Amino acid sequence: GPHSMRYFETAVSRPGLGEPRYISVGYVDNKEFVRFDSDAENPRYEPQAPWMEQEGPEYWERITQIAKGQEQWFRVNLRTLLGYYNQSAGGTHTLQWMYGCDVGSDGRLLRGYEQFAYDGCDYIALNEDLKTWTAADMAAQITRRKWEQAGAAEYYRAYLEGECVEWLHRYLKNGNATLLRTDSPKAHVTHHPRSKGEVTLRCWALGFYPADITLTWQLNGEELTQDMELVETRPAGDGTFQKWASVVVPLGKEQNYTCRVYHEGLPE
Amino acid sequence: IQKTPQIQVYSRHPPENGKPNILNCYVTQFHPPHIEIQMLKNGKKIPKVEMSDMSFSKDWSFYILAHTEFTPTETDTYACRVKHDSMAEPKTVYWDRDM
Amino acid sequence: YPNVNIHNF
Repeated sequence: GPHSMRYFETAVSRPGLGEPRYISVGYVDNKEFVRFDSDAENPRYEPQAPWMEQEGPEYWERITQIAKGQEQWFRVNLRTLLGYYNQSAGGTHTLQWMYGCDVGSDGRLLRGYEQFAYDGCDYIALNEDLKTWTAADMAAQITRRKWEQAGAAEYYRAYLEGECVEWLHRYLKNGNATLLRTDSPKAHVTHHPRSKGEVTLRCWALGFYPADITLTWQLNGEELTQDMELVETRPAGDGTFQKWASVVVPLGKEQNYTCRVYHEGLPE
Repeated sequence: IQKTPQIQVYSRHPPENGKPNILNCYVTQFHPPHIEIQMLKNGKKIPKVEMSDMSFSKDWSFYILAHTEFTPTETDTYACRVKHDSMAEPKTVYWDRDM
Repeated sequence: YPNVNIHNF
């Protein structure tokens, strides 16, 4: 059932400390697996998912080395972008990168990710088909025709079918007991000091495993939902979430109004 | 392009004023990843400020979970304040018992 | 397992 690859990496130019902050976060589901930060006293990758401890420390070095070493490119690419985009060096800048192997239900992959963004908007990105690129503008477009010749797609293609998934499958199996969980919404409603006479009443989730839930109100007959509050599913921050969605009601006009909570992690 | 964040202040467990609870400053969808978050009791700084780490999402936007400790009250107002280079002057947002 | 970057900008 169809299943997470990503490395969300960023190096962000410090102006007055001086050297740029780099973080490298691995996501197996929705889930962490590892993070690393140049800033932490001693920079290494640390296991995020506890099952990750059941990983040899050859994996640690073998990998933190790829970080010490990766760190080292971001810097050089930050300055190289400074030129095209004509910026100073006394200012802040952010190169972000995203990649992964688009999992699959049974074992095979379906999608290749390889996108870069410089200073908030997309810079350079690898297409679906893994061979071809898409640049945003002329300077970003210079990275394009060069990379092009040399063979960057090939080198990534290699890796997106390869090392990638082998590994995904690893964490996937050395994962699973922990990736399955889940948390039932612990719900309710609240009447409030509101309106005119128009009580505001709210359906609070408040903290459920894993992010996905939607909750609706019933007149008695209909799902209002053509009508307004809810809230962005927020963390907690123990590792659960909370959502609240609501309506207006006459004063004492209780008459009818219901709500349905949907969280499969839950048979409502 | 640079983003102006969206804040939310909130009871980590429902407030029952006067037993504990956690307060979260949830700051979302901004750029650049330089953010200041001052939580305030009444009117002042708080010390104790746990800032849970930076992840950024698919539109490259950043976000972090800021947060402290409080005995909710009849009395005290607590708030969050986010200095960020996208905003001209700051954002101070209040914890409201209903939201 | 991340992957070496190995070509400049």
